[PDB]
Amino acid sequence: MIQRTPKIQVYSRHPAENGKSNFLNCYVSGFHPSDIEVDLLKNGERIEKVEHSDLSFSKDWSFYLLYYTEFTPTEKDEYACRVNHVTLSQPKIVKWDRDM
Amino acid sequence: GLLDPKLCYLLDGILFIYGVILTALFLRVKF
Amino acid sequence: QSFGLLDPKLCYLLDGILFIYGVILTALFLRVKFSR
Amino acid sequence: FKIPIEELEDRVFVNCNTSITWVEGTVGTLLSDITRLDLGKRILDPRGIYRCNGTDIYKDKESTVQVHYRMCQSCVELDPATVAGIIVTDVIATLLLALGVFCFAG
Amino acid sequence: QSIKGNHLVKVYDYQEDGSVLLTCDAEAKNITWFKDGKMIGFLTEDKKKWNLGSNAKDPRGMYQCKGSQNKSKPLQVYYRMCQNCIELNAATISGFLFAEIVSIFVLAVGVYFIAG
Amino acid sequence: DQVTQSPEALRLQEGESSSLNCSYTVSGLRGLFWYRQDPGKGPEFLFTLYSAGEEKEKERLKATLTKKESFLHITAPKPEDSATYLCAVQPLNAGNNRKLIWGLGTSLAVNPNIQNPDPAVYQLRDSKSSDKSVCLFTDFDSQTNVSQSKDSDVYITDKTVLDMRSMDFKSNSAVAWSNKSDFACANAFNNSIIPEDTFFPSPESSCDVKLVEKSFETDTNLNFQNLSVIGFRILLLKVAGFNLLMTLRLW
Amino acid sequence: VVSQHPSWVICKSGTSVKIECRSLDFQATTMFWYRQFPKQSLMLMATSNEGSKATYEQGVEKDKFLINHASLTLSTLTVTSAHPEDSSFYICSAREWGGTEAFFGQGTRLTVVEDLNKVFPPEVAVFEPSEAEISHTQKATLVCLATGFFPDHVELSWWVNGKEVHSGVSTDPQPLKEQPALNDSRYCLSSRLRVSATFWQNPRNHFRCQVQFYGLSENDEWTQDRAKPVTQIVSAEAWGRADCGFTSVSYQQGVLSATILYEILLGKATLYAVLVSALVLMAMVKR
Amino acid sequence: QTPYKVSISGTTVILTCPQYPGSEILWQHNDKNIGGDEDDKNIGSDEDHLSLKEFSELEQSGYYVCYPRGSKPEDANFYLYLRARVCENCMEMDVMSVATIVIVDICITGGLLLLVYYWSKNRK
Amino acid sequence: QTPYKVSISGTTVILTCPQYPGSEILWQHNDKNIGGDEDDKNIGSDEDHLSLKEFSELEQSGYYVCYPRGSKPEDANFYLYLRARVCENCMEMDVMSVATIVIVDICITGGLLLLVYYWSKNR
Amino acid sequence: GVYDGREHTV
Amino acid sequence: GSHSMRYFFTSVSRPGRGEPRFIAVGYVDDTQFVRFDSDAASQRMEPRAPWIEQEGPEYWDGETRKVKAHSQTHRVDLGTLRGYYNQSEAGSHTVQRMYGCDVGSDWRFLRGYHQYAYDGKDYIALKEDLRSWTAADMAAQTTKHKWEAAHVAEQLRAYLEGTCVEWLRRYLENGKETLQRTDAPKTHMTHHAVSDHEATLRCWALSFYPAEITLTWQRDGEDQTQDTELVETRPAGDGTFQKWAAVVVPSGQEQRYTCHVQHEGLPKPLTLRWE
Ligand SMILES: *[C@@H]1O[C@H](CO)[C@@H](O[C@@H]2O[C@H](CO)[C@@H](O[C@@H]3O[C@H](CO)[C@@H](O)[C@H](O)[C@@H]3O)[C@H](O)[C@H]2NC(C)=O)[C@H](O)[C@H]1NC(C)=O
Ligand SMILES: CC(C)CCC[C@@H](C)[C@H]1CC[C@H]2[C@@H]3CC=C4C[C@@H](OC(=O)CCC(=O)O)CC[C@]4(C)[C@H]3CC[C@]12C
Ligand SMILES: *[C@@H]1O[C@H](CO)[C@@H](O[C@@H]2O[C@H](CO)[C@@H](O)[C@H](O)[C@H]2NC(C)=O)[C@H](O)[C@H]1NC(C)=O
Ligand SMILES: *[C@@H]1O[C@H](CO)[C@@H](O[C@@H]2O[C@H](CO)[C@@H](O)[C@H](O)[C@H]2NC(C)=O)[C@H](O)[C@H]1NC(C)=O
Ligand SMILES: *[C@@H]1O[C@H](CO)[C@@H](O)[C@H](O)[C@H]1NC(C)=O
Ligand SMILES: *[C@@H]1O[C@H](CO)[C@@H](O)[C@H](O)[C@H]1NC(C)=O
Ligand SMILES: *[C@@H]1O[C@H](CO)[C@@H](O)[C@H](O)[C@H]1NC(C)=O
Ligand SMILES: *[C@@H]1O[C@H](CO)[C@@H](O)[C@H](O)[C@H]1NC(C)=O
Ligand SMILES: *[C@@H]1O[C@H](CO)[C@@H](O)[C@H](O)[C@H]1NC(C)=O
Ligand SMILES: *[C@@H]1O[C@H](CO)[C@@H](O)[C@H](O)[C@H]1NC(C)=O
Repeated sequence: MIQRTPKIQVYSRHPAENGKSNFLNCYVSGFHPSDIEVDLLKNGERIEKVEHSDLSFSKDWSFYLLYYTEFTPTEKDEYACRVNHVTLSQPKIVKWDRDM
Repeated sequence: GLLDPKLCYLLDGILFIYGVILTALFLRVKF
Repeated sequence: QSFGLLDPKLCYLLDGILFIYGVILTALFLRVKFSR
Repeated sequence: FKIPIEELEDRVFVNCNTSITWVEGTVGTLLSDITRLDLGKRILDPRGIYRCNGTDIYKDKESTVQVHYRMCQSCVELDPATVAGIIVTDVIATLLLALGVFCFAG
Repeated sequence: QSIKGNHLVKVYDYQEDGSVLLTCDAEAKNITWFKDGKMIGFLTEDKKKWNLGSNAKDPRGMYQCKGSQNKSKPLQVYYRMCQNCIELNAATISGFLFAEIVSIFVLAVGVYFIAG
Repeated sequence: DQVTQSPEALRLQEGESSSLNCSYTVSGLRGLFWYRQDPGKGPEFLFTLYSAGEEKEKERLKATLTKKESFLHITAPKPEDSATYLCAVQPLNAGNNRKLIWGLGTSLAVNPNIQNPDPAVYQLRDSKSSDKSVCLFTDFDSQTNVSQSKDSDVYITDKTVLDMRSMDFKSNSAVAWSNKSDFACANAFNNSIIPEDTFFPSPESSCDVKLVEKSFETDTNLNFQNLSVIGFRILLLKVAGFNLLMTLRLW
Repeated sequence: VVSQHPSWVICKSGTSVKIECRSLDFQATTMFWYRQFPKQSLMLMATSNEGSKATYEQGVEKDKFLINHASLTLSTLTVTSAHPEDSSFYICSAREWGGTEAFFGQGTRLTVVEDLNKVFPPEVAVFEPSEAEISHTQKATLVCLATGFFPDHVELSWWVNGKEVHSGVSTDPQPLKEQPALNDSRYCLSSRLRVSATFWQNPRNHFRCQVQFYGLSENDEWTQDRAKPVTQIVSAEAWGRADCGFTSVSYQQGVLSATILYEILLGKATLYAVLVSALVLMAMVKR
Repeated sequence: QTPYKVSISGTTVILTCPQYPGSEILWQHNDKNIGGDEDDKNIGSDEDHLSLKEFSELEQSGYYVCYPRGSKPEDANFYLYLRARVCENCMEMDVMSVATIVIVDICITGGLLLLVYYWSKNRK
Repeated sequence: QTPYKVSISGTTVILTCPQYPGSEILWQHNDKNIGGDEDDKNIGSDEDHLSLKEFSELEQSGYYVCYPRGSKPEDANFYLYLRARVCENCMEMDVMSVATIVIVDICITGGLLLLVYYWSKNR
Repeated sequence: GVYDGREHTV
Repeated sequence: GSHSMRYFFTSVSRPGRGEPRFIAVGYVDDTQFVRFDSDAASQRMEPRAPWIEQEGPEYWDGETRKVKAHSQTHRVDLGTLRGYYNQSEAGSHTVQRMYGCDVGSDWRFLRGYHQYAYDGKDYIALKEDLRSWTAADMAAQTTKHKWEAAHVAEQLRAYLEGTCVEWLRRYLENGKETLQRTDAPKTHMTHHAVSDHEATLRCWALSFYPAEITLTWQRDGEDQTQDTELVETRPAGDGTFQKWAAVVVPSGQEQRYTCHVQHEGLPKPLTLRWE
């Protein structure tokens, strides 16, 4: 059995400017096996309402997933997503950057 | 072949009577 | 053509035994009669 | 993988897919069909051992069969009471003949 | 002759040998047998038919079987095969009379020689 | 739309090798099925050929598929390979809710190699229960028409093939019967062209006592009765000897 | 394996007929109902898919035939108002998955008549071989004739020594009409059994021809004097026959007669013995 | 209960059904009604007897059922399986007949022997 | 090839398996496990003997095979087809036995007769 | 439309 | 241009609890249009696109019943493949299966795919000519022989060429409003000074369909295959896609660099320069 480590991206559906509704996405790709744990954090705490798509794989049999939630970006907040996998010694926390 | 027993039984009856008659004659002649 | 215990050899055997007895006895009778 | 045996009208046949090799017992007679051997009537009590091959999934394995019938056309039922009666009657008859000859001697 | 009506016992006949067999519709595993009411045996899954021996012995009587239901209705078996019936033709009576006259003649001669 | 199966009827000799074939034109072919049907039963499934190029093979039958047509090879037919051979095609459909296309069929008739012929006509015994008169025409060369009787009251059946596995003997036969006084069947098969040197038996009867005594067998009761006869004979002989000895002692 | 039930149907013209197509060995997704008139090719009647409503053909007249795909393994054809023109051979096929082949079950012969006073059980007779045949070719041919039955729902079989036989038997593929032209004609069927000469003329062998006939059901109104033609079995039996020669019967009769006569003679001899021995004893005593 | 009575004379077989007294009796053979007012003289039926003349082993053997008027054949509580061979002139051999023949031929033989012995004593 | 052993006595059949002297064996009847069940009194199994009493020709005749325990019971290539007619008190004897018993009976009768005549003549 | 044929296992 | 239909099936074994988890999805191009999850309470094949809801009840019933048959086959495959590789019962293993078809511009058949994988590595596949199998290791040779003795590559070939293409044209005509559309990338570029001297120029690409796009960085005609970073194309959640590519340059040389974007929706490839 071969194991690969996931790749994580945190971004928004539309370009971000303060005040209006938007969507936050944590997109994980290229991992194996299919058991992963992903959370979306606001100010370091979990967001209860998060939905995800259906599991699929690529040409090289490596899965990917997308987690998204609704939010209104503000100048004085912090958003991130935290991922844990069977191949990760410690959880990986990726912060959202408006320029990425 | 000739598996019919009727011929056998006619034969043994005739032989029986002939033999007993000759037996009586001989045993009276000797005695 | 299976006879089992119906082979005509048996009654023929008894008849032949009685026939041998009869012929030897009548030969003895003729010998005794002709000798005397 | 048993050698089939067919009991037709009054004879018995051995069924194989190849030439049937006579191991021992009744020699039989061929039917001009090489794959069939006729062992004869059942009541004659045919007994023997035969061997043949197979032309199906059993590619290269021998097969042996032993045919043993017992109809016993020569069987007869004899209860011990009946045979005892027969033997005692025979003894009585022979003793009567001996007594008669003894009487005739005097 | 119907399964309904508790008529189960049927006769299985005309075999290679003279054997006469009885069968009934009961589907229970071990089936018990009755002749004139009294027990006569039982049969397991391996034996489905009860044997009455050869038909030359004229098997007669009243038979029943029982499984899980009540006793089956009676079946009456009657046989007469003439394994001993004799045709009274000309040859038979002629031979009988010939034997009788020969035997009586021989006995008469034997008793005549021993007169006195 | 277009599936034609030819030839419409076939006739073979036992041991030949033939081939049927089914031509089709569709924009489709999700599959192609070969079936076989007896006169009064449901069709028996034989083959499925999904793509063009491959070939299946059962015990004796063989099937192939190409871009234009399919072939069914039969090698060394037996007289039991007589049925109707059917061809069906399933055209492509997004949902498969499109009915099949059936070929008409092909009657295959296999005739036996009857080896040496021996035609004959035998008048069969009455049944003592019906007034019908029956006779039987047997063992002709297997190439012989059997035509129906022009008479209305005489029934004649078609030729039929009979197989004896006890003596591996194949034969042909037909039966003619009627209820009429003047029915002596030296003339019943008049309407058909019977072959030459056909045997008509003499009205007398023949016997072969050796043949009748070949088929003899016994059981237990005959053995026991013969033994009883032997025992009675022995006892009678002994008692007769005793009586003769007494009558000679006295006289 | 797909199996239908019933396999033979007869009904008065005016009643409904129900035929079933139980599917086994898988869960059929599609069920087809065909139809075949005698001497003609298969014609598709209707198709039932999954659990939707059936799709009929151009000449099927929906109000006549009804299809109810109740379960996934049971279709049910129903002819509402039977008519004598609806006497044909109904077959049913089933497939699982739209890509696999279909399987056909055993057909179902249906015959509708507008009067129940036309059903007749067959009459069966057996004809024994001619001695000329036995002398010429050492083989015997028994002939079984079943005549005068309507409809043609019969099944003929040969039983020797209580066992059904399959080798040496030839039967016509289909019954043939007595009068081919006229309507309502009866039917005839013939069967031939061939046997070695020795097997036939052994009087211990029992031959029987049986015809099974499927006719009027158990509850059909019968207002005629003659018997009700219900499904039954008609047989014709024969014993082996050796016309000229020595058989077991003759030997048994001879043995019985010999036993009786020898017993008589032994009784007479033992009667004589008592008298002669008694007179021996008296003569010896008087000395 | 009481089984059927079977009587045989020559080639004639008479069957007696004691069940259901008073009521008329109808006879079934292999589920076929027989003995009715049918054009056949070899079969006859009266109050309580069934007469079969010129018995044929192959077709007249089998299952026989007795039932009263208006009753169902399967309601009857007895079936008789009769299989018989008939002979026009065939004396039956059993122990009784053999014993009778032995007794009679011994008695005539002894009478003749005594008569001839007395005559031979008188002449000599 | 060493054959089976089959012995018939009354209504009892005993089958002895020839070529497996040093292993436990099982008997198969028409593809059904027969014997060795410690029940079915009419059927018994032993070291190398299978005993079947109350034999019925119609129901018990057929195929028999003997295979050692621990082997899949299809590798065996030595079957027995058995069809036998068993009878109550019936025993088999040939014509030779009857002929010899008759001849010895008549011989002993004649010898005893001659002995009695010689013994009674002098006295 | 999923594959509509005969399932074959590894 | 071309089009495709794909079906992905995954099955994971849970050695301690319940039956294995099975998930099946179907894609037309880059639009998912159907799903099936064994843990969901519906236990039905569910739609995921507006244009697929026009189908009748028979369609959904057939799809549900056949994908459940797929799941049972995968369960038995897990059971057998544990035996072939001699592994314990307490592990957790995965089987993956993919099949589908491609069509060209004229909506004719072009190629078809069928592949298996056990624990993330190739096990057995159907060659590009759709006639013969390809097995990697020795344990797959037995399956290859078993499948080659029963003509399995032609039961599958009959489906891949005919019915897959029939269904694909069916869907392409049912959903022509959304499936055959094409969106141009909204391209803009931003600048960020890192500390005092270097800077990052990042050219974006927003809201384009389909997902096949190409971004390149050039310096006066020099192809910068290195010193540039581009991230994997990522979904936006509404059926569109996003991407960006960044390069670090010394200050004052921004005009020396440019970004080229080419998409299927652009009649002519674009060229972006700072301000
Ligand atoms: C002698 O040759 C005959 C054929 O001429 C052999 O009979 C065949 O035996 C095979 C067994 O391998 C049968 O195949 C089986 O068919 C069933 C039914 O579909 C199937 O489920 C099995 O998986 C297997 O394939 C075949 O039907 C049978 N054919 C006939 C006509 O009987 C026979 O086995 C050969 N004898 C020997 C000793 O090998
Ligand atoms: C003890 C001595 C005095 C002998 C007695 C006179 C013999 C000449 C007797 C003894 C046995 C008798 C036979 C016993 C039995 C028969 C069977 C009987 O039956 C048949 O053989 C014909 C019946 C058939 O074949 O259908 C015919 C008369 C016959 C030969 C008898 C003819 C006269 C025999 C040979
Ligand atoms: C049955 O098949 C066996 C093989 O399975 C045959 O045995 C061969 O006999 C020849 C004798 O000429 C030897 O040369 C071979 O070596 C044997 N084969 C093996 C594998 O050892 C046997 O001849 C066949 N018998 C029949 C009647 O076909
Ligand atoms: C029986 O009838 C048919 C009808 O003509 C004959 O079969 C023909 O045989 C010839 C062979 O020379 C073929 O060319 C014909 O095509 C056959 N016709 C049919 C309809 O099959 C057959 O010859 C007739 N029997 C005899 C003995 O002549
Ligand atoms: C056979 O009958 C006996 C009664 O004697 C009964 O105990 C036994 O259970 C029956 N056999 C079976 C298999 O039930
Ligand atoms: C068997 O007899 C008992 C009592 O006689 C009765 O209660 C029971 O119903 C009978 N069985 C049947 C099937 O009628
Ligand atoms: C096959 O069909 C072709 C025409 O489609 C025909 O020419 C050919 O004769 C057929 N084959 C046979 C064996 O008849
Ligand atoms: C012959 O038998 C048939 C049978 O139906 C009958 O119709 C016909 O009248 C009979 N003819 C003669 C002359 O007996
Ligand atoms: C019968 O056949 C002969 C020739 O064998 C012919 O002369 C005669 O006309 C035929 N009779 C009929 C009625 O056809
Ligand atoms: C039955 O009789 C009618 C009227 O005479 C006739 O038209 C019809 O053709 C007959 N039936 C058949 C099958 O010939």
